[PDB]
Amino acid sequence: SYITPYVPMPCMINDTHFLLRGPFEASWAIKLEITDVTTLVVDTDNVANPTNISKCFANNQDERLLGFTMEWFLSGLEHDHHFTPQIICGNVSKGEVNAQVNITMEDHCSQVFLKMRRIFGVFKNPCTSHGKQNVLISVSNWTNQC
Ligand SMILES: *[C@@H]1O[C@H](CO)[C@@H](O)[C@H](O)[C@H]1NC(C)=O
Ligand SMILES: *[C@@H]1O[C@H](CO)[C@@H](O)[C@H](O)[C@H]1NC(C)=O
Ligand SMILES: *[C@@H]1O[C@H](CO)[C@@H](O)[C@H](O)[C@H]1NC(C)=O
Repeated sequence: SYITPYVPMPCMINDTHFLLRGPFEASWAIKLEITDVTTLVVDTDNVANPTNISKCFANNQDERLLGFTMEWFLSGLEHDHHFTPQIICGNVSKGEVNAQVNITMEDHCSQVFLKMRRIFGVFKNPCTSHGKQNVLISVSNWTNQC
């Protein structure tokens, strides 16, 4: 198989906060926050799916590298046709997160949890408890958190 060079540096803050530092020691990092807080609402222009979630990082600088990193992150989930979480892009210029990933479905939550447990290791399972669950994806600055 082919080996991608755009592998981030993972670092887990806590059971609900995770960072993927951009490859080659980038000055940025993808921030992943597991939270039941809904910040975004369906709009005619912001609906996305796993296949074009990269379009939630359009106005960002080094958008190519961001797309490569998100591609690495979603390997094994985007190819799955039974992994259909609602994804809402956000207006980063208005202070909103880059993407909101609806993981309310027990199976979608389970898939995301297992991918992140392969990446970061053991942490609290968010799908045990029911109710709304989201993964907020944003781009933050690297301040040597780890
Ligand atoms: C996890 O880390 C974030 C970021 O530092 C912090 O704001 C939050 O309070 C922490 N959450 C818990 C459950 O301690
Ligand atoms: C992603 O593709 C779907 C159709 O497959 C479309 O509805 C949506 O607008 C696309 N996402 C973006 C951000 O353009
Ligand atoms: C997430 O999905 C659930 C059911 O699939 C739905 O009730 C909820 O409204 C969705 N979130 C948003 C912001 O639409």
